[PDB]
Amino acid sequence: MAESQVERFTFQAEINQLMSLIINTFYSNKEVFLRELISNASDALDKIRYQSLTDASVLESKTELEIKIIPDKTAKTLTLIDSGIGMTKTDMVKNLGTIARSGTKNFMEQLQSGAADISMIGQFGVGFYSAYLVADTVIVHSKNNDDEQYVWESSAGGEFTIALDHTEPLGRGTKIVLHMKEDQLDYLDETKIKNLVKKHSEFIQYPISLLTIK
Ligand SMILES: [Mg+2]
Repeated sequence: MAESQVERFTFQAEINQLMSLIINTFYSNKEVFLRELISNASDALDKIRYQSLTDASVLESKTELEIKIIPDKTAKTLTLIDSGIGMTKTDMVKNLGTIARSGTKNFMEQLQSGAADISMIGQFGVGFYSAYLVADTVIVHSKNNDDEQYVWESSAGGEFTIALDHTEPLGRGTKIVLHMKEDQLDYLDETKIKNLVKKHSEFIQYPISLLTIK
């Protein structure tokens, strides 16, 4: 019998409102979700790479600096794995929903008015939540050199959980798994996702591997 300690957290009020707005509103073009996944991976890779310039030992946990993208139609998931800096448990708590972001209120105001559209979400410091444009549930597995591997999960509804993760060790970095909404499954089509990755990785300075499940 397996045992797991799970901790529940509540999203900061405006983040919760943003998630509701992202989930319960129609958006014609949701491609920004992929831009934001890749950008977060690139930022995490930069962070560990620059740390390695001043402390080479930080790469011992995983020498490669790369991104892997895995569309899986049977599972109805899109997965993106980076070997960036990773998040400790408290990093997840602080960065993935409990702490207010300066731009959340202003973004929602500009969405409501028409001053901004959904593609601009990254400019407002809340890009991560774009995953909920296309996914019902988001699962974030992460391993930072300073902590054990943890998994964050949320289907929105105002809460998320974090638990120790005993699934496939990452060595270092982050694996984000999007459980795709029925009406967004086209994003798992081989040519569609290949093109989207090309389009949204033009200036990315790390190798990307894109799988297709036969
Ligand atoms: Mg980001």
